[PDB]
Amino acid sequence: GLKVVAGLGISGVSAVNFLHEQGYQVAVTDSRPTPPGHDQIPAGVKTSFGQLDQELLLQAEEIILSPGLAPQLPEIQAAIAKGISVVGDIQLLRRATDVPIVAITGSNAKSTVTTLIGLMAKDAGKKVAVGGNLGRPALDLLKDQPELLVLELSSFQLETTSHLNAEVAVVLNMSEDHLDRHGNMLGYHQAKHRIFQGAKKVVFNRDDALSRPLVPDTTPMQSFGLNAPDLNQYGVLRDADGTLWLARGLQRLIKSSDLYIQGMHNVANALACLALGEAIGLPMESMLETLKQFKGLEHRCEYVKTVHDVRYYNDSKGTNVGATLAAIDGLGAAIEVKKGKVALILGGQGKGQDFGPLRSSIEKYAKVVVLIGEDAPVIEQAIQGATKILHAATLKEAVELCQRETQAEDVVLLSPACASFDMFKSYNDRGQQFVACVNSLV
Ligand SMILES: Nc1ncnc2c1ncn2[C@@H]1O[C@H](COP(=O)(O)OP(=O)(O)O)[C@@H](O)[C@H]1O
Ligand SMILES: [Ca+2]
Ligand SMILES: [Cl-]
Ligand SMILES: [Mg+2]
Repeated sequence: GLKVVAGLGISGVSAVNFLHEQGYQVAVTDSRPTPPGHDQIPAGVKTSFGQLDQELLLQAEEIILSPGLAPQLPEIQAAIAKGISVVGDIQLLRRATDVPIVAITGSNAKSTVTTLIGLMAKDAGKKVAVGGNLGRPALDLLKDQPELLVLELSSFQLETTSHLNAEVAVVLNMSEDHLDRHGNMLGYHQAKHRIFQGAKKVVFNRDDALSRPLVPDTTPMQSFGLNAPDLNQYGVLRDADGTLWLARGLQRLIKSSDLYIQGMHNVANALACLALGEAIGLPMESMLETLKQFKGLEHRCEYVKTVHDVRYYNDSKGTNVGATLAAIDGLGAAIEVKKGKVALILGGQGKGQDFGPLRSSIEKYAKVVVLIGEDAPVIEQAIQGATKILHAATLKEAVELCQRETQAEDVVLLSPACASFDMFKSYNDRGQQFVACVNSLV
């Protein structure tokens, strides 16, 4: 019947155009007055902008809900109570193609892992299409007739997805995020674990209790973790002298020091990609060549510059406590033998997070924390006593204070554990500004 797209934006434009091409009657509604993508819709599509049209939504045979709109909205609740199907664009993609899907979610590392396994598949000779994130709408991936899809899927997208029937699926990790929408970790975990509906194979993280799914006994499962792996699992092996290798069972695969991506969380990301690749048949020799060359993504605990024998790291995309914990632990362990310590810049919009999990790593590895942003007082209350705490009113002042506090073999880390919008346009803006500050140090 009538398909009603609820919420425009990039994915909403993708859904309207896809449904129109396939010969459906499509209407669209959005609360914003003139929504992004107004100029990108075909004329003749009925549009009800300015108000989320409750009457139009109740006229629908099916509603295609933007991931930016909660199913809990009262207008959407009224439709669900009438029995109207509410799905997202990922559901449209699933119906449109039979090709194998590699499905990836998790609180952190989704884009890093999605990019890497996509590169592993491409380098191995697969006609792969990679997307699902903002700006890579999943329906547009059908255009080039790929033989394989690699989808980065958010908890919001998974909430409205059923019977994904992935060739292989993974929840990489979970930590506190997106509770403004999901309410609590219960709702959040349930949303992500929809990625396993009909999954043909499962990869899971041995070291994260919220990764392993409940699936039928016939469903093959393979795990990764940061310990010596069991037979046919992924993990780490240490030589007698301590040298760390990525490994599968008893076989050593590649030294972690031979990767460009650093820190045990990136070792785990690489191992997850090897397991995803094994599930779709990629040869190990090819996967390791891809892995050796992979540089990691911008603003993901990224090396910027060395100034006076102190290395500076941009982790502006560390927008939650779990990401920042990984950054502190990774740099702290890396410099421990040379007796270096971390000077950490923390703060911004804290989103009501529990900052307690940072205390032990700050106490172990940090010589100073410089607090910025609107939730600096709440964060200070949580980390008081763990190490020396300073305040700065601007990012530039924070970088200068960290420079003053550090000596050769220390590192300076911007890993805010917070959203950026109280002082910046985006985490990208915050990271670019950090790089500019570092480049202006003398
Ligand atoms: N396995 C991991 N566990 C925790 N934090 C991680 C992990 N991998 C990367 N991070 C950090 O998480 C943040 C987001 O990384 P990213 O790959 O962009 O994730 P996503 O696409 O899920 O947002 C960055 O601060 C990055 O350094
Ligand atoms: Ca992402
Ligand atoms: Cl942000
Ligand atoms: Mg997220």
